[PDB]
Amino acid sequence: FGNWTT
Amino acid sequence: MSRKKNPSVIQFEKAITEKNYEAACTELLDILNKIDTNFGDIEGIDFDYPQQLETLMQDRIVYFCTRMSNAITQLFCDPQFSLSESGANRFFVVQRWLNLIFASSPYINADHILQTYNCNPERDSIYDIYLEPNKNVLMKFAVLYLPESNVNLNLDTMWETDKNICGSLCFALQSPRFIGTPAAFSKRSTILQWFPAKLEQFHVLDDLPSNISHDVYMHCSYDTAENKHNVKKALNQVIRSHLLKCGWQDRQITQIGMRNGKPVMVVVLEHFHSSHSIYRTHSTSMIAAREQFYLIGLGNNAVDQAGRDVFDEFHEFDGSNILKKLAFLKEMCEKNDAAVLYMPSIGMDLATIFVSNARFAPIQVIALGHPATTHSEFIEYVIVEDDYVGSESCFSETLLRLPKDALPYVPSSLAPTDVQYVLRETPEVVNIGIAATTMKLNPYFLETLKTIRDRAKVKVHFHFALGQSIGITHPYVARFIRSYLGDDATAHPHSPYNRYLDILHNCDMMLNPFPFGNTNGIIDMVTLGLVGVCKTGPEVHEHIDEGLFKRLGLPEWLIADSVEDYIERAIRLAENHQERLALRRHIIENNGLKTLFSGDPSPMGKTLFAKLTEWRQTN
Ligand SMILES: O=c1ccn([C@@H]2O[C@H](COP(=O)(O)OP(=O)(O)O)[C@@H](O)[C@H]2O)c(=O)[nH]1
Repeated sequence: FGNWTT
Repeated sequence: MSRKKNPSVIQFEKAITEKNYEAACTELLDILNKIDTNFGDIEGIDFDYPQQLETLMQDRIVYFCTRMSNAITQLFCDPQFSLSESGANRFFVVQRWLNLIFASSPYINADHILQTYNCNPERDSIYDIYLEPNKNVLMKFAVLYLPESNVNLNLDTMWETDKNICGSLCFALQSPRFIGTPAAFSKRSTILQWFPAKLEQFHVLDDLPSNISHDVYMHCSYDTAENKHNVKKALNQVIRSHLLKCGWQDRQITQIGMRNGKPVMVVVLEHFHSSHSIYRTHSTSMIAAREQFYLIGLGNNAVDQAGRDVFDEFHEFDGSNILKKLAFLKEMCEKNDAAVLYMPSIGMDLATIFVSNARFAPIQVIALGHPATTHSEFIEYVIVEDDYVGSESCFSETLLRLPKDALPYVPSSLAPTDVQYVLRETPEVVNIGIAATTMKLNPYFLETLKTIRDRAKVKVHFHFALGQSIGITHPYVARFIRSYLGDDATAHPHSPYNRYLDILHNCDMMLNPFPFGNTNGIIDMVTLGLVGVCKTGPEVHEHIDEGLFKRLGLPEWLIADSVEDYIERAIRLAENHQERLALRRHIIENNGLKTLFSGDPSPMGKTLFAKLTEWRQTN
């Protein structure tokens, strides 16, 4: 899991 | 046996045959909604297929996209098919997935549908579509005006026809996690210049696709324009307007409560678990903060045990409703009379953007989980390491520049420890790794890799380890890459962490993307003893690369100012086998990974206690 929107 | 009936492509096709348009839209929205929930995976969508595709995933996905594309064509071309405004609002939320049904199919886009809506045989270009004057056709047109559309649209003509359709389509076109192709990236470039002045005119989200608002907010950081974050200011105003209109009152601040010795800092998290980017970067500083402050964590059940454990106490948000979540956060701040509100990430959850547009504590603070300004009145301070900052002018808020070592990083829970370094002495082909999310790919970065391959005196092969390239996203991304680099590149789908390292472990060097660079991606690089080139710029999301390379005793020449500089250095590092091996032996022999995991975590807790004291002086 990295930096992106739900 | 399973929780809930799967969406069926067959159910969808049967509906289109019997001309049951409302069953057909329902089945289609059911299918897109499920894909959206699974970030592009099509597991648990029902469809028959030729047995030759049982064991060939990429070919199964293309079959699915083609069959869906065929069905959507038969439906949206039928002139007897009327689309309600609620139908259109639901489709605008999931246009990103419609885009992929067509873009990952052989058809590329839905322009063949749009051509059926043209009523003017006397038109200058096949790219100009003239619509009958009625709402039905305009919504069918806007829904099927996809990121890869090659059809002309003028936003001024659209704005003057229906503001709500125009606003919705601008939201929908900023919403995809991959907007890297020339057609998509340039639609979005244009939107970011044109739309902020139009979005200010809105008093509510009630008629826009609100559930992709956080996407509009986050995704603008990936354009190249200096003024690219303006849409966030516009959006902050509409969220504020929307919030007040729901009968929201700010907390009237009148008492600083203490629990044990200290004052209370409420922490609101979006993503936080031992293997997530945000815990790796920001957990150490929040642990240490617990010496100055009493720490209340708020989060969803996604946050694991090791994540709950960095707080004195922790509360699950009970559900998805934003008004209830801001009500629960006011109760918490009103009962503990909170002094500080800290969000280490803002922009990945819509709830957290609402929170940054209201008052819960006298000192309200963000870190750079997502490294962009908020353009919010309600945010006083930004936490950031000194060596990560370019211009102070990139940020609407006051910077708290903490010393280089103020946020010691942490390994992922999934990190290996026994890692065999491989330093290929003279490889015939220099394998070049790109550890990037679909968000960070763009025409500028791919022109650049293309030019590097064309000038390099040595054979290069690019290996893209692509976060968020899942299910129906991947064909589209693969062809984007192939269109620049032909057989000299491989597009690896999103993989589990161990597998993602195997892809990079196979490489001789790495290139950091731009304008928006890596962080955790650089920890992944030095975890494997790899070296690579990066670009620097005014934004933090351009400068982190420059910062971390310097924290590793790495040379200035690995850091580029311009694109042309980047190209020379990328070539230099690829051609000079002996030099790159030197740099790799440096990072390995001087335990470079161990230096990123080390430092003084305390400065966040002290600098924020300091600011409360100054504030308390002045009540
Ligand atoms: O195929 C992939 C791609 C990415 N990642 C994870 O995503 C992280 C970083 O993604 P992010 O978007 O946060 O990048 P950053 O800008 O923070 O480097 C990596 O370190 C990996 O843990 C992964 O596990 N598999």
